[PDB]
Parts: sequence; C-alpha cells; structure tokens
Amino acid sequence: SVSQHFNVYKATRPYIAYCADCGAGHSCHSPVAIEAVRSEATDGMLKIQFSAQ
Amino acid sequence: IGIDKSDNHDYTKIRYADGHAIENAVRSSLKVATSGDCFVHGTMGHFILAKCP
Repeated sequence: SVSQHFNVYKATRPYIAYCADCGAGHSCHSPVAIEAVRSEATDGMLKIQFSAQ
Repeated sequence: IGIDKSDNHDYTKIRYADGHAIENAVRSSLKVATSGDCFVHGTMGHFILAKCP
C-alpha cells in the first residue's frame, strides 16, 4: 500500500529554517519555510517544497 | 477595541455602540480587509493597524 511509498520518510524529520516573512514582515525561524517553487507544468501547477512533512 | 462594556481593559472585547447603551462584541470577529485580507497588526481604542494588499 501507500505505506511502502512512505518507507523512506522513517529516517527523516521536519526542520526549522529562516523565512524572512510570516505575514507580518519579520524574521521567523518558522517550522514551515518555503525552499523552492517549481512551476514546470505547462498547465500550471506549483510544487511548493517547504520544511515540513 | 480593547475595552469591555463595563469600562475595563480587555484584549478580547470591542465596545460597539448599539441603540442607547454600549454592548460587547467578540474581538476575534475583526476582518479589516481590502480586496485581499489585511493582517491586523494590533489594535487599541479607535484605531486598527493593517497591512492590506
């Protein structure tokens, strides 16, 4: 099942990283932090990658 | 915003006039919003602070 797909994440963890914004223009060190928007579909469908699982 | 109907400081009350007597409205129902949705940065008395788009 999908558990097989998630067999990789057993040795991973979310991390805290700088953000530079939290909806209030302030340094965060937030648990959620965007790292790279990866728009590559001609249809248009972002692949936001962020520091949480 | 910040004072209950009984003239006491309270960060979850909004003295909103009604008829002839003061009333008390829940503060969490404040939706200062232009076309977008302003992130209210803090309020006191008659003055709200916003960062509208």
